[PDB]
Amino acid sequence: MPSFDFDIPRRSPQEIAKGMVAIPGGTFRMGGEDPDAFPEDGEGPVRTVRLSPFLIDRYAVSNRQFAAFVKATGYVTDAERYGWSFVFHAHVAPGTPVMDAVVPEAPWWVAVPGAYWKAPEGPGSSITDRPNHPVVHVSWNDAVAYATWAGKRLPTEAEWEMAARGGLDQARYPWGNELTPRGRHRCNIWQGTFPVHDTGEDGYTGTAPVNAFAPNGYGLYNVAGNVWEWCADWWSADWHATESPATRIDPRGPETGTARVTKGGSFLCHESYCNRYRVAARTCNTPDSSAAHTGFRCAADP
Amino acid sequence: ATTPLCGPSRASIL
Ligand SMILES: *[C@@H](O)c1ccccc1N
Ligand SMILES: [Ca+2]
Ligand SMILES: [Ca+2]
Ligand SMILES: [Cl-]
Ligand SMILES: [Cl-]
Ligand SMILES: [Cu+]
Ligand SMILES: [Mg+2]
Ligand SMILES: [Mg+2]
Ligand SMILES: [Mg+2]
Ligand SMILES: [Mg+2]
Repeated sequence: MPSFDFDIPRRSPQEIAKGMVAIPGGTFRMGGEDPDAFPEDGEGPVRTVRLSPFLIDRYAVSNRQFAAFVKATGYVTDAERYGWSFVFHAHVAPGTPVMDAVVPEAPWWVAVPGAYWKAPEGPGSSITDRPNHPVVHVSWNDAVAYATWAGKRLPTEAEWEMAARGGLDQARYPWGNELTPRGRHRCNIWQGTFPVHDTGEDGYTGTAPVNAFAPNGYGLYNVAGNVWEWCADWWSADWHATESPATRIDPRGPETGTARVTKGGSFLCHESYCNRYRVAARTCNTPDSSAAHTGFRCAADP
Repeated sequence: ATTPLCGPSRASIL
């Protein structure tokens, strides 16, 4: 937890819980066993995990909500402090300069000076037509800052995954095992040929409003696709392979690490590249980093 | 060829 220069407004439990669903205490099977999963992701093993009851946001935190936080606190995000953030190449306007540097493994990501949550494609862009889209260009530090100010916290990975699974046992996606059941789109991911052309068959070639598509069985929206969502846990591909109370009862993840867990996949994910919009999928990013496809939702103790 | 990258980090560019 970093240092914060704001204070926390007094709020009633009903105000905090608005927009949240109450997940009952219980067990669930976390993890996955897809043979094509990338070993370095540590999706396995599948294990029974017991969680205490918690609340979780039905929606990722929106631009309008993050703007309220910034209005109240003057909070300055990491992307503003560093002066740049990651934007998908095809979304940068031609007259907007970018840094000449490349992400070796993912050259479709460009570092854009001046890209941040209120200007998500760089200077000249805005969020005036996206108030109910998930806030992006928020680092893990920014996410924990908002959640703290909001009277909440980030979910653990296990809380995130229990809620995202929506009461189904070991299904592939939040809603079941078929990606487009009866040909209906259920999430905002990539269609077409990644990274060359997104056909937008699901309606969106960038972020969608936080209430797009149907909820899962617990009432959560866009747990799969739309934006990656920061979780509290440090990233490890093996800590959770241990079988102990620490890893199976309200697991908090490893005590140390270098990157924090992100869940759920994004509008950029595709079967032919990452296949990371399955509910067991997982990756990470370093806590000071920010990108146009990464946001968060909050959780809270009851 | 290597594990796909979905989360671009500042370190990838530094
Ligand atoms: C390399 O191994 C690679 C490259 C692109 C997509 C998937 C994989 N596994
Ligand atoms: Ca899409
Ligand atoms: Ca998501
Ligand atoms: Cl909107
Ligand atoms: Cl799976
Ligand atoms: Cu992905
Ligand atoms: Mg103070
Ligand atoms: Mg609220
Ligand atoms: Mg806290
Ligand atoms: Mg595959």
